Amino acid sequence: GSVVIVGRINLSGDTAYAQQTRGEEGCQETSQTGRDKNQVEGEVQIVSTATQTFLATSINGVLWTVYHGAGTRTIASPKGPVTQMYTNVDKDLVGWQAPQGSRSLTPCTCGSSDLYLVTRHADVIPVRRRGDSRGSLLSPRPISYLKGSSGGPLLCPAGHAVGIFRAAVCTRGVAKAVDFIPVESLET
Ligand SMILES: C=C[C@@H]1C[C@]1(NC(=O)[C@@H]1C[C@@H](Oc2nccc3cc(OC)ccc23)CN1C(=O)[C@@H](NC(=O)OC(C)(C)C)C(C)(C)C)C(=O)NS(=O)(=O)C1CC1
Ligand SMILES: [Zn+2]
Repeated sequence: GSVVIVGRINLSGDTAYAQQTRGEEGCQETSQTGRDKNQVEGEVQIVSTATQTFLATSINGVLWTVYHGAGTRTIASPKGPVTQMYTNVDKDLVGWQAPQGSRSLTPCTCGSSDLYLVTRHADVIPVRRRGDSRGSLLSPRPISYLKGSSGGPLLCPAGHAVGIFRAAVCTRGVAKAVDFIPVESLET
């Protein structure tokens, strides 16, 4: 089946919030047909297959997410299932042409090390960047709370895209840091 948009994380106001646009059955039906006519908007989508839910983020006109979420699946669209335009399984990165109605986050030109991770729960978590693909959590979270948030953006103070959340750094059974795909690698 296809990956289906089932919600979004709205980042337009000073406070992020999640919006659900499809329920469980609708998700499963839409995955099977690959036909999705729902209006798209915003930069961060909540996406789901029959068995996994995670995030997708539009940057550079491409809707990006993680391979360990989407596999090589098509995404449901107004015209039926659409094949991936980008697939790098080793980087854990896939992408489709962004849906009409979506907006892309602008890649960060700040070089800021003060980052913010956007989760599927709309928790925007402070993160200190340490390297090209790593930053430390500045507020404690369990691995379990971050699960389902892969594919979500790391933002800089200005709301620019710094990276895509790929994996959590687990130390002594809790989330200590995040591993992310740098926006510089999201080349079209
Ligand atoms: C808590 C949340 C994290 C963000 C989240 N990602 C994970 O669960 C990821 C998935 C898997 O990693 C990787 N797979 C494939 C290729 C990879 C290529 C890489 O690089 C090219 C690096 C990692 C890779 C294991 N993993 C970890 O994060 C693991 N961490 C990990 O591997 O950390 C390293 C990378 C520092 C070793 C962990 C924490 C399970 C032990 C998530 O929410 N997923 S999800 O639930 O949405 C789900 C799609 C449905
Ligand atoms: Zn910036």
